[PDB]
Amino acid sequence: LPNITILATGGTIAGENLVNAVPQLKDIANVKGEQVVNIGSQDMNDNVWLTLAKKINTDCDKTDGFVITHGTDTMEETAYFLDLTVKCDKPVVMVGAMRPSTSMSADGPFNLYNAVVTAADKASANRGVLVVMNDTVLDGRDVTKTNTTDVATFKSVNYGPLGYIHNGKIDYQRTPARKHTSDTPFDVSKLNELPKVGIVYNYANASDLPAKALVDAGYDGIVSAGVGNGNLYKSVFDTLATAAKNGTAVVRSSRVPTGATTQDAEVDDAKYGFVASGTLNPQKARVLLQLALTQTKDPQQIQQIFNQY
Amino acid sequence: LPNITILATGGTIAGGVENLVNAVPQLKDIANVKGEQVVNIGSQDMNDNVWLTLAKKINTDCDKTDGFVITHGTDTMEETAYFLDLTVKCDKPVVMVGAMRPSTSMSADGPFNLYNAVVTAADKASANRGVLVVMNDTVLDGRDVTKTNTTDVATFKSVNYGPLGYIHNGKIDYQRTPARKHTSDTPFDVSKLNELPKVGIVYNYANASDLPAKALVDAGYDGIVSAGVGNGNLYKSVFDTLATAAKNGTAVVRSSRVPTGATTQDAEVDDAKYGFVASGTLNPQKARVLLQLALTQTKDPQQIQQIFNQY
Amino acid sequence: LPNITILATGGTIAGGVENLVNAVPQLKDIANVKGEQVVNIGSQDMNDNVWLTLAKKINTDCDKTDGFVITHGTDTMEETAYFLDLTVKCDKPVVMVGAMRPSTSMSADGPFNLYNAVVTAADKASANRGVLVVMNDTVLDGRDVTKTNTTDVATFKSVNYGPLGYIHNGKIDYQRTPARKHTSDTPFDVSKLNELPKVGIVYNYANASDLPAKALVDAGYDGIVSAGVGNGNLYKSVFDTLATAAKNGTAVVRSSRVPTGATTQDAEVDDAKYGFVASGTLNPQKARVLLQLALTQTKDPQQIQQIFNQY
Amino acid sequence: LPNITILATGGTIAGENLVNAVPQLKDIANVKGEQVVNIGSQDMNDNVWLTLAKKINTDCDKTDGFVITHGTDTMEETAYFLDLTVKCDKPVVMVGAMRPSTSMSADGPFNLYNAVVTAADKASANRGVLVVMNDTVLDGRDVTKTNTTDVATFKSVNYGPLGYIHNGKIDYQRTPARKHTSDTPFDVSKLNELPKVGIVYNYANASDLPAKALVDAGYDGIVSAGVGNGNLYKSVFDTLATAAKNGTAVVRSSRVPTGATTQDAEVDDAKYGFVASGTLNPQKARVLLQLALTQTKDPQQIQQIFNQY
Repeated sequence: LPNITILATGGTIAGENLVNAVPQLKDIANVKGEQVVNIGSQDMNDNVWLTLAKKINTDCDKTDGFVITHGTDTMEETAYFLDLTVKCDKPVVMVGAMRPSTSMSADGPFNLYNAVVTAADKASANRGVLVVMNDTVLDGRDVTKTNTTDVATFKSVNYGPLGYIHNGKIDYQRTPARKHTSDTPFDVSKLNELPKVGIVYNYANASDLPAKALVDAGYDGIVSAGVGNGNLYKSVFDTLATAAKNGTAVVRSSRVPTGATTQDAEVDDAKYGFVASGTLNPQKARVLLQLALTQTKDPQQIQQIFNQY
Repeated sequence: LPNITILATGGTIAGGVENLVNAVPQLKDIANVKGEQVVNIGSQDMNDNVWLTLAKKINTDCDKTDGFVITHGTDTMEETAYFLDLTVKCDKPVVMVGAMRPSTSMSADGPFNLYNAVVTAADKASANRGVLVVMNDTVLDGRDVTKTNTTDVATFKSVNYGPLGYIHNGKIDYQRTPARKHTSDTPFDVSKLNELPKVGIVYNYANASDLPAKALVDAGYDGIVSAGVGNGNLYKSVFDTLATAAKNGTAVVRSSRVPTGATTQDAEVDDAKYGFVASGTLNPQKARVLLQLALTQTKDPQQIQQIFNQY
Repeated sequence: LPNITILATGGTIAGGVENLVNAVPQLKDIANVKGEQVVNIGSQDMNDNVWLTLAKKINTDCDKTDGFVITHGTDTMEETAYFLDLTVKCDKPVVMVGAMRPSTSMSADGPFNLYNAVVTAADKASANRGVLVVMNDTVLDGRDVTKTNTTDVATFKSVNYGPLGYIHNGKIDYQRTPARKHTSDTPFDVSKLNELPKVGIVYNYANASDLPAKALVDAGYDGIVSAGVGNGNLYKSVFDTLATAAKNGTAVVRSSRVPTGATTQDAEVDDAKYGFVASGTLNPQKARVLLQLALTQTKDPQQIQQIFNQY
Repeated sequence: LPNITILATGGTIAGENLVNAVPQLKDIANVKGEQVVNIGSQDMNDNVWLTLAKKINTDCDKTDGFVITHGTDTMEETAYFLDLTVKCDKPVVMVGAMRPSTSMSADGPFNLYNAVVTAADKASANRGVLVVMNDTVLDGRDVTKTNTTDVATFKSVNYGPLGYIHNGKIDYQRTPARKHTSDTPFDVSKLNELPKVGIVYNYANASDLPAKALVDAGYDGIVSAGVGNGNLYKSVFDTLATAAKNGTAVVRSSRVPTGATTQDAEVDDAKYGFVASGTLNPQKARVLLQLALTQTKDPQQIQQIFNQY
């Protein structure tokens, strides 16, 4: 049976003695566990992302597959960052739990089994970094937390899941078209920090003060959580238009939960030097802007990255 | 037929210039329609002054007509409808309507949208249901309704509690009504008010900077709404700034960036400890609306929290 | 604490044998729970006799307890809840609950589901809302609720009008109530009844055979529900058989195979011409329920149509 | 500009003078139209399906792409049948309209443009037969009518869309994994009828009489619209179990709108000689059972077809 390595970033999701908390694991894989860090995923950050990507890239030859236990609140961010930076061609399957392991009908035990199932399936390779939640296999790019409490909260709300899991078997009927893992230029192996990218929210009577404080602090890039198709309130627009011209990378995304922020529709991106996020929501667009800045600062080149990854 | 007043806030959503009665001629089958332009703005530039203008105007002219319809851009229609859901005291229907396609485009949605919005505003059964949004054959309550997709004509959905009724052939089969107190049944009164408490929104995400939150406390904002992660949780740096702010006067409301579901009281964050308010199903721009109006009522977090549980 | 009665119709949905009080021990924090097995069947074998048993039992024992909870298989829980939504005359809460995972499996959902179903049945605020289904932290009205996915623990959704409230930490934030008349407010009375009118369902699709519909008219069925296509439209052969049937006594209800949305009156099919009834948002198995009970009230299509517009 | 051939099966959806009903078509393609038949799609049937597949296969060399105007009520059935029987490698794009062409804010004009856009995109080839509705590109297998009146009713409810259409451009991020068009054995070129397959509905107190009438009439195959994961009411089960043994092909699908009817879960398919429909809903499962019967009658061989197509 396959060797699967579970990497923990926080508290347990089942019951390392995960094999005894969920004993059916041993029937389908030889499982070992390492505790890379122990934090709540709302405090997730750049430092954790780099050592995770380094650890998976380094240990790729020792194992057949990676399962990562992670909190749910930012799992969709870490999955996309790894989706872009992992160079290992074995499956990397992220999993968490919407109910705590010691509460009634806890979801983590079965989620973990299914995560392991997915990570040991030979059909799972070459589909990029995955998230396995509620009997479903979702790609790291599009998967997002959809509901604040529901066990079924994780959905790929724009293009759908890759496969459903029934009785330890996976019917895979899709694979992500955007370039992932190996197909990307991004290499973080020797980086110790990551370009500073903040996110500002748009609303009625919106303040430019948040955007201005990131401009003042010399942030390399800003992501706008626009309204509608990536639209900005006039104050925020002016502040970010100014900032664009003097070298800040500005990416128009949207607060709207589904749908692309499209190029040349509402906003002359070419005129102002902006970048349209596509279907990347603000926190997802941040992850790609961070990595884009490490290869080029040119707004047209970043846009092409946003259309390719 | 009933008398219905159209209040435009921007460009026209139906073509073929405030006089939409020629653009959708079958409006005269259902109502006697008159129109005024109150402002003319892209909704992405919506603001407190427009909000106060709409509410005072509806409250004053209530006796003059049987119902209103407000044409509004879609980017922020969800914030305006909830603002009005809480300030309008006219018992008559107030239906907001927009268009996800330009009025000059193929299969422009505005003409049928406005038609259905007049149906709704003239329907006898549309009363006491609060301020409404009518889009794509659907009647939506002003609280729960939100813009779900960046481009889709079906974007507007009441994602937590569902719609109030569907509209087929100019008739509505209502089957729900918002149980939260609205319009008349609130204490919020803007009739003598000229400005609104300053309330900003801050986003949470991995490696989130405290700078945006600091700047709004440094500017002396009266409230801050957090677009938290998960069940309204907060990144470390942002937690520290907002916990400070909460004790030194600022009213902090914990909402969530997640598009559906409640931010509940003391799920994990101890709200009573830090003096926080949980928003419930109110997303960050919805929560800003109610906090703004609550701040005109009180400054104490425990009674702002009662307001978020009632309205 | 309130007294709550569990009525089981099949296997146990929570383990660790009618006595579920040991399987979910925290039930004693919220209610005093007693249980009876009334039948023991896989829900795929649900039938009129079980339905009449449940309704008479609830109606007779109403005085004996403060609320019921019914454990039921998920395959047909949506038909039983709507049947009871129309026949139960007990004013007290009736909450149905099931499990999409076997009780012996990893992350079995039954134990927390039953817990939440007792919360709901004991909640004072759960009254007069009609017969309920509680699944996956959600309270759903008995009319609109349907099984949406073959396997998902979140399968049960009120797909046309949304849920009534969400359940967090044993409290419910109700925000809607079904406006359609239910329970006490109906005329349907099964207290003296021993059987139900025979009502079958027939499917529509391209190149559909008339044979299934013919066989139920040949068997003398009292009603036939059509799972039409689109807005309750009918394949040619099936149209002809059912139009014949409608005039020669048989009551035909046009519903739709499409999982959401109303089959409306005279969208395209001239219902008054052929003597048809349109089902509204009632899917084919929901429509069978109401037609069955309407046939015990009357046989005339125009007044069956009023019933489909009221209940 | 590409040559696109519009094939009409019923009434117009815009306004052959479709070029003058929607004049923006001429800017993006050279369009001609033929009226293959004129019926309401609720009366759609086997005869129409065969001549359509024959016509598309025959005329494949004359044009660059096919657009088919079709009623909405059965569009999801015809799209999957063609998805399995078209041998032409140019795009075949089905489109209809949820609002009539002469009513306010009619959807057919813009749907038709987008259908033409999709049919002329070189990126659309090799994705099987498509359905284009409400700015979305959906694969013929999974696409289904979701709502009785909504313009947005057509959704791929299990695996998601292939791409979204904005301003005449398509971001394709998925392609169907199941075998389609050329990759299938099915060839209808010389067939003049198709094996008889009926569908029976399951519910509480369900009658076996419908199933029995199709058994009596010697139907080659039955599709069960089960309850839950493909479950049958005891009468229907017995009738179909008997029928299975004496040569009828029985396929367990489900009335439930999303989710697979999976093998060996609720029902011993091997014991009774049944076939599990997977994610094919009853009307979709009928289309594959019809075509499966033309290559083999063996329940195990049909099951493998249901796992491959």
